[PDB]
Amino acid sequence: EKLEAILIPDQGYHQVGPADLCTDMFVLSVTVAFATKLEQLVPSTMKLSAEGSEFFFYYSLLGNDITSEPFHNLLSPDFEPERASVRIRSSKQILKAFLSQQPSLQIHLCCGNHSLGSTDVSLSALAGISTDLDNKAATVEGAFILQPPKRVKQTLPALPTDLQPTLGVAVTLRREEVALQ
Repeated sequence: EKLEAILIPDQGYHQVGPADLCTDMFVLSVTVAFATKLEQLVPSTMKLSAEGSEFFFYYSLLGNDITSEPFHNLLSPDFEPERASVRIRSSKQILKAFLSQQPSLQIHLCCGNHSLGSTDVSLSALAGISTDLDNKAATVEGAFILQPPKRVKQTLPALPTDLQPTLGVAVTLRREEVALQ
């Protein structure tokens, strides 16, 4: 059988592994912290000034559709750092194995029903460093590049440096009783 995160609807947590053996509570969280150079993902300066331009981040976390607080200033992002968390009932070994087997988290920058770009954040990398969950939280954090869904990326003017659209993301796994700190 495949390891699956099974929503327990009444209680508001996901069971991973057999419920009689995997009984500890964990929190898995995603924080979108800041962004820069997002204007490269919009082909026209004119769309930046339309007020229908309202942008947000989307991702699926263990099957949960998550959207962030909409913001308007793409050139100078104004959104607040925002965390989404899910509760998991599991065991340390089974949850670490489950996470090591998950595909990367794909975080999208959206406008309306359009994805302007996405970036991959490895949950398996987080599992790989989740080696002291009895005592410490484990966190992968960095500046992740947002890639447009186009075949060809055009850059005008072409410079020696290449500042790309970037999203600061932190993904954290911890025992529920272990403070993020």
